Amino acid sequence: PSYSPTSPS
Amino acid sequence: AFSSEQFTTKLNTLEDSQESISSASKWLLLQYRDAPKVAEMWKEYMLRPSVNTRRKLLGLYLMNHVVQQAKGQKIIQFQDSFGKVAAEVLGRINQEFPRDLKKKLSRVVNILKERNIFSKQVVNDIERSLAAALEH
Repeated sequence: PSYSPTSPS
Repeated sequence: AFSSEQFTTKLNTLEDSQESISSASKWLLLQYRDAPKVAEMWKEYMLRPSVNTRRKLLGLYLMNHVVQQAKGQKIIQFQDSFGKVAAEVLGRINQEFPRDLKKKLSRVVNILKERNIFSKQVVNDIERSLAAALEH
């Protein structure tokens, strides 16, 4: 799903 | 009482999904008492050669989550404990991670200094360590 710092939850 | 490898087990049950990282991060944020304990464990784990890049990157995400959400919790204990070990871990992964991975951690550590997550004392140490590794 890919995790980015701006989208943690 | 104390669950054995409670932190280690969660690190091996995570996914690159935000829904996953958040599930463990929010679980750690409620137990700020073990902040220094989970910090050293995290550091040690990422320093173990048994931990593949996949797991290293996964564990890195959890750190970014807890230190970022810590701003709302107002618990500097997490940022303090993770900050002192971050300078070490970041300096290690930056010299082992490939080009595609170094870029990913670049934005991760960037937001940390941009949002002033850690103290300027350690922040200046992290950024310089990254640049030092680029000095060939």
